[PDB]
Amino acid sequence: PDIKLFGKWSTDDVQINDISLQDYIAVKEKYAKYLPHSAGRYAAKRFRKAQCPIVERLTNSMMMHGRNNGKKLMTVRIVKHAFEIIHLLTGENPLQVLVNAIINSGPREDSTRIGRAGTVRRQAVDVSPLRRVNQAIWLLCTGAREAAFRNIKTIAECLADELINAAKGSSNSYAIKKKDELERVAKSNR
Amino acid sequence: NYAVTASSRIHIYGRYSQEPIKTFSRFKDTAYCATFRQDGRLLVAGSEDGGVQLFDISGRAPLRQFEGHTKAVHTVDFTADKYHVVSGADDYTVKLWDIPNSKEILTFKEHSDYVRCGCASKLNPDLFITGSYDHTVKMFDARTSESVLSVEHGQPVESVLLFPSGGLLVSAGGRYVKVWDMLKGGQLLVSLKNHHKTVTCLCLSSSGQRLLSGSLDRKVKVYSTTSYKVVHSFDYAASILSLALAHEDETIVVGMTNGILSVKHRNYMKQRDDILINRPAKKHLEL
Amino acid sequence: SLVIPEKFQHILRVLNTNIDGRRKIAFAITAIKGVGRRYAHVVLRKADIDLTKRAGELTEDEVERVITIMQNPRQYKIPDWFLNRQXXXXXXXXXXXXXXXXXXXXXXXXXXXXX
Amino acid sequence: GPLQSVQVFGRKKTATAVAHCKRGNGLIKVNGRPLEMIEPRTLQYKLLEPVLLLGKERFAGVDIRVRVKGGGHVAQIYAIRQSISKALVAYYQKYVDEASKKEIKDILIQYDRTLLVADPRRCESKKFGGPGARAR
Amino acid sequence: FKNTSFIKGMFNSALEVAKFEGAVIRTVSGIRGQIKKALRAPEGAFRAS
Amino acid sequence: PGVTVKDVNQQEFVRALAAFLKKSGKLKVPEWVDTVKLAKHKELAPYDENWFYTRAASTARHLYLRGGAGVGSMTKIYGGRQRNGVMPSHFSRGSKSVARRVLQALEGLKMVEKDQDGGRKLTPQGQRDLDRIAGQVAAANKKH
Amino acid sequence: QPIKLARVTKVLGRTGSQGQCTQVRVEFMDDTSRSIIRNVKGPVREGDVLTLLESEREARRL
RNA sequence: GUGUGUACGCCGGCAGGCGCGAACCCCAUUCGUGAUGGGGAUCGGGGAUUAUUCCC
Ligand SMILES: [Mg+2]
Ligand SMILES: [Mg+2]
Ligand SMILES: [Mg+2]
Repeated sequence: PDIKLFGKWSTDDVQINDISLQDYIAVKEKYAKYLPHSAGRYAAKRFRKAQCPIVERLTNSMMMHGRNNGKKLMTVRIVKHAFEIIHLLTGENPLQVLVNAIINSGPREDSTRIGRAGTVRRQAVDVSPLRRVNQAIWLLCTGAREAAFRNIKTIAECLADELINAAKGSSNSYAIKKKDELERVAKSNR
Repeated sequence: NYAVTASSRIHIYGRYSQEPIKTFSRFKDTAYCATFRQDGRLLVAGSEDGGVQLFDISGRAPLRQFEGHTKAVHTVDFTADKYHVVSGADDYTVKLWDIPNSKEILTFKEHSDYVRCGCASKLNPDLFITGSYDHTVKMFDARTSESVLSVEHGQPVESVLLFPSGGLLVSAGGRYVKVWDMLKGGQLLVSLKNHHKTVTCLCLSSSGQRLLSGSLDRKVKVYSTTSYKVVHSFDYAASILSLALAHEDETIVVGMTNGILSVKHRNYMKQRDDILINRPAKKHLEL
Repeated sequence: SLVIPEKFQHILRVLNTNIDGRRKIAFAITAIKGVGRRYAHVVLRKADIDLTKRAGELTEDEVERVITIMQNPRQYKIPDWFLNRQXXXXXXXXXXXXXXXXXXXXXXXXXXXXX
Repeated sequence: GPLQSVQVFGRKKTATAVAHCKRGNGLIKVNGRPLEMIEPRTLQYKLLEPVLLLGKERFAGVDIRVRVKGGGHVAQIYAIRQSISKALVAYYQKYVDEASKKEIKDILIQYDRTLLVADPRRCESKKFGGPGARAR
Repeated sequence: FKNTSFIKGMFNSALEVAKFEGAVIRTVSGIRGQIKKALRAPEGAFRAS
Repeated sequence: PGVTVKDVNQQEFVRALAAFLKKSGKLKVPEWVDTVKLAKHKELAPYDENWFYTRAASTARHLYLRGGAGVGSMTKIYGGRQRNGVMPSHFSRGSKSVARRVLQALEGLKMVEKDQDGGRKLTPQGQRDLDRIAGQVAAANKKH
Repeated sequence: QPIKLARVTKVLGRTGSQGQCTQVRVEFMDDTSRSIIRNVKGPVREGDVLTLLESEREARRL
């Protein structure tokens, strides 16, 4: 048998173009699931959340702020609707769009901080792949959340546009601008 | 299901179902030209504000808004690839837009009055036809920035349609309905007048042979394409603004000047090795 | 071509109040101070108004009918417990003097406890 | 001759499900209702995981009825999945050859071990452990 | 509420109960109790164990 | 291959039964249906004009699944959460007068009869009618 | 300067002002048999792959 | 979460009176970026309980 997300999105055609992030994005045949709801314990041990499927990680990360705490079925419905909107607008596999958005939204170099009362001084450092994936997911979720706030537009629609813009690489998305600014700050003080 | 646009409400009705199955009402004034996509999932619309709006048939708010036009917009249509939109507005211009990128691809301005009837081609992407009240029908196509062929109609062009095979373009203005072939550019093959008022709308049957024309005179004419002569007529209570045909000829829908619209629904067997002997069938005589 | 569209009242004047024609009728007729959301709904139910249409598409006869039921609720079987019967009654409040006397008594009790 | 039937339990938090599997034509019912009528439907695929993993041909010869009681919605759904999977495995062990039970069991395990083995959650935290590492 | 009961009729104000907090009280049946605190909704009511 | 009520979708069966009761007629409708709200925790009257027919269909379905229920049981079934100002929310029961008149209207159609133990239950005529509506729902779903 | 990929051979320790950074030893995927010391932010373990925009900088340099 | 201490029937919008032996969640509906159908402070009128809380 073939396992398809939500019963309609295949995982065999999805491929990852970044060698570094291949071991930290769980979408392939062993991590293929019908739903992003498994009732697993992925925070029990360090590095274990790399084995969590990336759709479930996005679903967990969309349960904010506070007013959404503990409501996972609502978030599953939001993700399903966003994937449907992505497929309608673009016509490609929404899983590939999500993978591309996560690849593009991840910063490659950050800046470490040495700070006293007067001023804080600044140094450039590298970023591990796990933190890259975590920060990409966080930036995408934050961008969707801020886009949907106090606006006549469903959170699912804003999430779909955020993923589309991030996978496109356009600067219209929140995550791309944040990554570019962080990389510019890291570059400027090498 | 059929989408009926009326005043500021776009209503989606199912088969039978006198009450609308869905309603899009977020219009301050008189939405225009609701049209389905080839997948039946998205619909383009227009508004007197000037924005082109994409709607999901299960949502309540538009997915994409296009802000290029300055005045009211009356015609919108999809392309062969189900990802681009062609629009034309009352500021005498027609624009081509991209759906995922959410920006205008291209602009055309070659018309002198209200552009209020456009069509697109299923066979060839980027090939579309538009019509205005400046009596001309201009065909913008291919990959270029100027009209390749233009067509002159004697009266304001209410409707235009493209026949799929052979490239026959039918235009309806006043009483006249004119047929133009593309094998010879600007060739008026036939002009037909069988209505005694303005021909409002024109539709094509599921089979290519039948062609339907509705008009203000509360009568709908059915033509054969091979013969180009009348084959049937329909009579209605009010003037037909809109005419629509379902799959095959299952449902015929006409939308009127007034609120009401009319829907017109339609033991053991021989084995191979056995030798077959046929018995006579009894013939029945009349009384 | 001659196609005459239906007329739409952009503004309405009901009971010396300006009503916006672009609202739905149930919400639109709550601009009156006396009228709330429930009273609007019960009045429109009594005057058999379609609730899916804006205030602008209502005919003149429909508006006068709505005014007619709104002015005479008993004649059209609207119960008294639902009505806002505001009788002219503004009685003076004598609770302030009693509260001042109670405060004086409490001060006297505190003084007596001090002694 | 004698009737062939197996009854198995599935558990999740305070939710308990009892599943009976006998010879039949492929009917699966929960509390007298079909599988597709169980709410919430958002987790409906969670309730369909074993069949999709195994195919209709393996469920074609059995009838399964489930009675679930206690707990919440999600716990009840997980208990029903566990009961169905365990009931099918037990029926194939008892009345079908052991080999097919082996492939089906290994498939159910390699997808999700929760389908067959319940692991309840205990209290383990850093607070019980002393400060620092055990060594160095 | 089992041992605890709410008593009314002994006092007429919350100032009265405050003066007699901790006092020994009893029933006609002979069960012994103690005044604990004054309540709010009846003016003289109090809580006793 | 006999279709029962439990086989078909409950929400679709409720809509079908309500329309059947409205079309067939002979169902008594109280005069105050358009002036009342269904509970004290409701803020507005129901939007649907034919809430009584939907309530009657929903009440009959519950009696099929669990018979012997009375007015109080119907009140508890249709109860819900109540928000009260700056105070925390609490559970609130439904209106007894609405449920009682629904039960009396159902009894007039010879579908609901008094229970010997207490409350009300379904007539075998009513059980036949619900099974027939269940058969139509399943047949329509399979055809489409 | 072309982007480079590196593999983590040895995790050396926790450095930086507040201990937030990790000194590791990395070797290039090119067949140049080179190895340097880098600072990494975030949880990093053995076998990870790092993307270096500029591969000439050394973490411990005068 | 059993110390001898309410299920059901009728009437009424409700609050109740009269007799007798779960929220959250999920599907759909209306609204709409406007201090707005968000929020319910303050204020006016009416009704039940034995001055008191509740209901419109
Ligand atoms: Mg909802
Ligand atoms: Mg306000
Ligand atoms: Mg308000």
